[PDB]
Amino acid sequence: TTSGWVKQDGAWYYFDGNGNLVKNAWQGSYYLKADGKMAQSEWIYDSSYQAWYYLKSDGSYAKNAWQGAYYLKSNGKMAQGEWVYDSSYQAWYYLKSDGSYARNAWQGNYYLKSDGKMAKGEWVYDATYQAWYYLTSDGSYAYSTWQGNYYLKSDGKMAVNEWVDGGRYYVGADGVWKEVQA
Ligand SMILES: C[N+](C)(C)CCO
Ligand SMILES: C[N+](C)(C)CCO
Ligand SMILES: C[N+](C)(C)CCO
Ligand SMILES: C[N+](C)(C)CCO
Ligand SMILES: C[N+](C)(C)CCO
Ligand SMILES: C[N+](C)(C)CCO
Ligand SMILES: C[N+](C)(C)CCO
Ligand SMILES: C[N+](C)(C)CCO
Repeated sequence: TTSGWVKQDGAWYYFDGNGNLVKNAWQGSYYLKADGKMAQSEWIYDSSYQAWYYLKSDGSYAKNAWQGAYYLKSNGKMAQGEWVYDSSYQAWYYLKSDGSYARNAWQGNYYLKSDGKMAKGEWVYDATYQAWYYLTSDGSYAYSTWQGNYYLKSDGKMAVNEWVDGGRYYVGADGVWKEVQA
């Protein structure tokens, strides 16, 4: 009898302790498919974990990693319809329900930049609205409030050439409240 990992007819198989092929199951970091062949460079849906996994070229599952537009979490599970923090890039991302990362787009009160990174404590220009927005320290857009000498209106858009904040302050066309006091 045989136990452990065995390569046969071009594929890797895993023999369990009773010398039998493991099929439709994990063995360590590796997944054995319906015919017993080790998954490699491919996506697998595990019905028991209710999640997609990506097996890399060496057979081991991807974790804390991108595969194309898709993110595998620390437990290997593909992210779906959720926020994740990638500690290696020090960046938040939003993975849509289809799995692919959001980019150049709002998600709730948050904005994902062109490479998917959530904006945070920074100004962004929304090409579709043709207006500046300010994302606060937690990512959520500022509204009905000042950021420095600029005012974000109730929909978050930067004010220009108008009276703002209870009609008390005038911002010029450049958006700046020009401070001239006695
Ligand atoms: C990564 N998924 C398998 C979930 C989609 C592939 O297009
Ligand atoms: C390590 N295994 C033998 C499981 C596969 C080699 O890629
Ligand atoms: C753009 N990301 C790096 C965030 C994923 C692409 O693989
Ligand atoms: C093997 N799983 C990927 C299912 C869990 C991580 O240990
Ligand atoms: C609000 N602006 C983007 C115009 C300037 C601040 O960076
Ligand atoms: C709440 N988000 C996850 C969207 C950003 C972290 O503050
Ligand atoms: C002085 N600012 C106008 C910038 C803030 C007023 O609250
Ligand atoms: C989320 N936006 C800033 C795009 C609109 C909120 O009113």
